[PDB]
Amino acid sequence: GIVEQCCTSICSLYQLENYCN
Amino acid sequence: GIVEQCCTSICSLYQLENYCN
Amino acid sequence: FVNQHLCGSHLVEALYLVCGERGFFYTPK
Amino acid sequence: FVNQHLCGSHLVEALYLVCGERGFFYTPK
Repeated sequence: GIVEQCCTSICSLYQLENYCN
Repeated sequence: GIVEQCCTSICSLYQLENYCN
Repeated sequence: FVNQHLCGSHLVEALYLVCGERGFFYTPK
Repeated sequence: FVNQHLCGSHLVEALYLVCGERGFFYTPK
C-alpha cells in the first residue's frame, strides 16, 4: 500500500494521486 | 461534512473518530 | 487538541493523531 | 516535495497538498 510505496521506498506524484478522492 | 462540523464549528473526538477507517 | 476549530492541515493532523494505524479519510467536499 | 521518502505526518501532508479540494484517503494498513 501507500506506506510500502511512499515511505519504505521513494514516493511519486503518480502514486500519491491514486489516493485522492 | 467534516469541514462544516470541525472547521466552521467546534470539532469533537466523537466526530473525528467517524472519519477513521 | 481536538475540541477546537480545526481547518486544512490542522484538521488533517488531528485525524492523523486520533486515528493512528487505522488511518482515515479526509473528504472536505 | 513528492519525490522522496514520506512517512507519517509527512505523507499525510503530501496527500493534503497534492489532492487539494478532492481530499484523500490515508490507509497505512
